[PDB]
Amino acid sequence: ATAAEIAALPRQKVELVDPPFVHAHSQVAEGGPKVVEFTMVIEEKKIVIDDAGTEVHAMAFNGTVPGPLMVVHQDDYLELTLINPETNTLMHNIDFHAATGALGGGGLTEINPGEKTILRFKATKPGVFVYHCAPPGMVPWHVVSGMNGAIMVLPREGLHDGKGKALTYDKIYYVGEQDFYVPRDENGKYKKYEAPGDAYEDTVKVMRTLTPTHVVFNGAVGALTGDKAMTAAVGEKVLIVHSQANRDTRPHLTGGHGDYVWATGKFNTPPDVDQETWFIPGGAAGAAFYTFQQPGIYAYVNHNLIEAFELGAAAHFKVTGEWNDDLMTSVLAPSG
Amino acid sequence: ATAAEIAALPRQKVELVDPPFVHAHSQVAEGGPKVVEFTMVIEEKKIVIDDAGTEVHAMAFNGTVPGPLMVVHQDDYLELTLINPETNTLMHNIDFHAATGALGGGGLTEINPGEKTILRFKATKPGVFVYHCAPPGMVPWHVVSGMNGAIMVLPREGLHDGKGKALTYDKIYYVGEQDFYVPRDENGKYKKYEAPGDAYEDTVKVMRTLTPTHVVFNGAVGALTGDKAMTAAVGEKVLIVHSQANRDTRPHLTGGHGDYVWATGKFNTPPDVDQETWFIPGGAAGAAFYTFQQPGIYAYVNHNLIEAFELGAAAHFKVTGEWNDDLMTSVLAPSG
Amino acid sequence: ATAAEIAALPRQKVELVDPPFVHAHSQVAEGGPKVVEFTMVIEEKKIVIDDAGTEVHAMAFNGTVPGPLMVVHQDDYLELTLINPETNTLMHNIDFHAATGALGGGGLTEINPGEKTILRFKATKPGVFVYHCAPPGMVPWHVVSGMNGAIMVLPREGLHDGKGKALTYDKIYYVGEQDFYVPRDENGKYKKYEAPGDAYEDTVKVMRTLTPTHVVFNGAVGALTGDKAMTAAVGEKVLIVHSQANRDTRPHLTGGHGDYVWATGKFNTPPDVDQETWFIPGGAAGAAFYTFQQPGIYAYVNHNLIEAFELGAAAHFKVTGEWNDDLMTSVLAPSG
Ligand SMILES: O=N[O-]
Ligand SMILES: O=N[O-]
Ligand SMILES: O=N[O-]
Ligand SMILES: [Cu+2]
Ligand SMILES: [Cu+2]
Ligand SMILES: [Cu+2]
Ligand SMILES: [Cu+2]
Ligand SMILES: [Cu+2]
Ligand SMILES: [Cu+2]
Repeated sequence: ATAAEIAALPRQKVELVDPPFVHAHSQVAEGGPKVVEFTMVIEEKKIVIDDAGTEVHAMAFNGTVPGPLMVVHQDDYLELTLINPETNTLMHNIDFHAATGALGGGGLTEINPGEKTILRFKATKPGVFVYHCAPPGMVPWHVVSGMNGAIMVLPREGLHDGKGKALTYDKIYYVGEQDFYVPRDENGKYKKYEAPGDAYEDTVKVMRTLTPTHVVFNGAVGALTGDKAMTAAVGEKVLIVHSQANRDTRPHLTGGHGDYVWATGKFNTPPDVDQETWFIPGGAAGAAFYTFQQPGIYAYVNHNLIEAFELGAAAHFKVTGEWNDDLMTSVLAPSG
Repeated sequence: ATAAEIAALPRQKVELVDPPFVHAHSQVAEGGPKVVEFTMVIEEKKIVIDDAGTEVHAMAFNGTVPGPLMVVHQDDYLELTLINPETNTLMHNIDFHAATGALGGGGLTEINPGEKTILRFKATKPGVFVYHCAPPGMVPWHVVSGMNGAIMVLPREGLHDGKGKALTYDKIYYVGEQDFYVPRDENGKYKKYEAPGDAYEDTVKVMRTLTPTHVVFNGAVGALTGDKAMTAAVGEKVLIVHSQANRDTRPHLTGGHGDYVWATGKFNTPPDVDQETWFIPGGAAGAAFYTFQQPGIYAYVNHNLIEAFELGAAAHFKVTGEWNDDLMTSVLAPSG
Repeated sequence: ATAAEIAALPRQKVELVDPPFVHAHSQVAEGGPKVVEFTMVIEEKKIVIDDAGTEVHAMAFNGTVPGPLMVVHQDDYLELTLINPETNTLMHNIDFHAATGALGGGGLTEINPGEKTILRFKATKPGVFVYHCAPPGMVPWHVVSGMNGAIMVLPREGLHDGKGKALTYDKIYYVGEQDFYVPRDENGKYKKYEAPGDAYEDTVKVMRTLTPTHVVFNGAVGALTGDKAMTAAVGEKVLIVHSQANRDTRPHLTGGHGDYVWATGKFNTPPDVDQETWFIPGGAAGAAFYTFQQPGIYAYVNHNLIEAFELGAAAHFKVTGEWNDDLMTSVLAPSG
């Protein structure tokens, strides 16, 4: 496409929503290629990641950890206006794994506090992809401070299984998983810092142990539980997009399965089926499609159970509906 | 199927055998759907896991680590009678990744010492699946204390390759891999405790380092070596089921390959082929099919070689038969 | 084939080249099966792996870490003459994951300093496979001292995508990833030794932490960056072979993708497509095919960014050519 052809394409401004929710979209593309516009303001902010009150100086796209999920269709152009407010103290940029060229856009979006930039790229490949900040010389520090999210490039014909059958979800959730490396004092208590830079040296030492102190979903231990638990109903089809920009994860839906899982997150790669626990390598996004068949509470975890239950990588689903005794039944309840 | 139809299905009791061996079964289903009955008694007991007398208070399904492999066919029902003797001290339950609903059966099988329960679930998805204990609030502790195993849900038509050609094995082995986190005193000596609970705090601390003190097959260093090596003969087809309920592993048959490997453990997902080293994520089981071509000793390991040779994740196969010089030959033996 | 028949096959002597380059070869087999000859001298030597002058007592095949890539075609025979100089201090051998029998050849190639051996095996399976030293009792120590490499067994008809379309690369690079475990003194300073054996005890202690002190490409931090960056031009098809003999890795081409990725490293297993970040388990090799579309610098990393940017797992590609504004463009460059 020439500049003239691209300038002639229709444009659509999209309002982002906070994870785990996803902004309104159409699974099957409506019309021809478009330039989909998004705007995100970067916020360096203090966030609490656990019930004890542990703090992290987060570097957050759109003010959240993970950054929001942007949705477009194959061959659409994603045009992101990225803003680094003067209240911030560090330079930031953005690397879209979905993009081609200049370190994913990273080489063209380096903005200092008080600057903004507009990057446009063609979403040539379908799938879910990670996006993350990556300032030369300070790459992992920004990523493990929460500066990452994901986008979904849907095929123009919507999702299909490995054999051509269409797969239409009723709802979609985006679960961003984050590994945090929080310094501790001699009492084993987590430390607090006045400014983000003050935490750098202590944090890098923890990062080098390759052992996170917290592994969480949606930015905090228990963030997707209670009134914030995800929801579904028996018979409902749910797509769960999951990303980890720096470290491996192994998603599992307790009491369920991944009926179709694009473990690599790429739609042209046939999905695995009937999965118990799938694997998403650090630096990637994956997606699982499931039709709930049983009501009740489900846990959704990173299946290194220590990471799930001790470090924080566990969410819940509340599912409404009728119990199916054919699928499962207590023949004899716990008794003497 | 209707209520009467399920109640009318034949019921069959099966005697279990301890890993790495597998109970009597047919690869191709015999007759229509059946309710296959198994019984397992939970045993809390101290076991020695290395050559230094290191102890672990194991929580063992059927008295073994891993728990035994249960085999059924797709759409059969698995009806487990689970017993928790009054001599035990903790509440236990069971979560079948192969099942649908109630946290895999966990929400319906919580039994205190002195209680038993009977759970039935329809094995709707074909493949090998992990099962493990999962008491709310203490999930990883029970799992990393050895309370996990696996089941195999064979397709009613038996196994097939990607082209639909039948794959029939001569023998099957089940290798359960267990990551242990044993506390040490300040002098580096592994600690011993009177009761399981006494070790809880110390153990969780080691678990949080995400660094196991031991990684073993069949419950101990060297359990599947020497006089306990698994066996085969040239020309024999062997299925090796491998599980890891809490942590990633990467199986490798030294001197062989995985001709067909259902790396995700699910039979409707086409098997990878000609594999050197496959990957099984924590929280899942995988299965490899190999036809032996050379006699001699083989090592079967988790290919992070430190885990295999320093931590304990190494087994052996002793294979009989004639050597094939076409496949391999020493043209010039070691000489000065 | 009989001994006589093999004896009558044509023989071709190959001259090996140091990584990341690969020796001359033809993608499509030239003629019928042949006995491809390779010779490698083992060199125990000191290598400096970081800018702090940190030393490792390398055990290097052909004098490099990783050892060089050997290329043959399916059903050719690979005949390796392995030499252990009298100047070396340890026994060494070689295990080809591509081979069948005698522990991959390890049991037939144990050579003391001053000895040599000749091993021949039939390359029956197509793909990239790891090869590494494995002396009984000291297996991981030699592997994490850099004694590993890989070989590529090309289909006789060259590479093809999942549907049969031929995939022909213009260039090929071999990236060997190495996890190193360097002991430190009380002040956190890396220790130096005057003999491989002297560091054994101290190194095993670090190895047991399963936490490498360094993770590098081609033997050292920066080995494949700056001036030693790999090169290509817009429009060129490049195959990147990557191996890790002991620990998992997750390759990512920053600003690009893996158009076709044989993540398991095996050619009869259809490749995944449109990959952002792929996964290679320790003990295996993988291969990605990509056609460059944008010029500029590309980072190629292990996407656990701490491993890439703190521990050393990062390489560069320098690509020439014209920028494509359709694929990506800076609508508004960084500005106030
Ligand atoms: O899904 N927790 O075992
Ligand atoms: O399978 N040992 O490298
Ligand atoms: O691919 N570097 O984030
Ligand atoms: Cu940033
Ligand atoms: Cu990246
Ligand atoms: Cu239990
Ligand atoms: Cu589970
Ligand atoms: Cu060696
Ligand atoms: Cu090996």
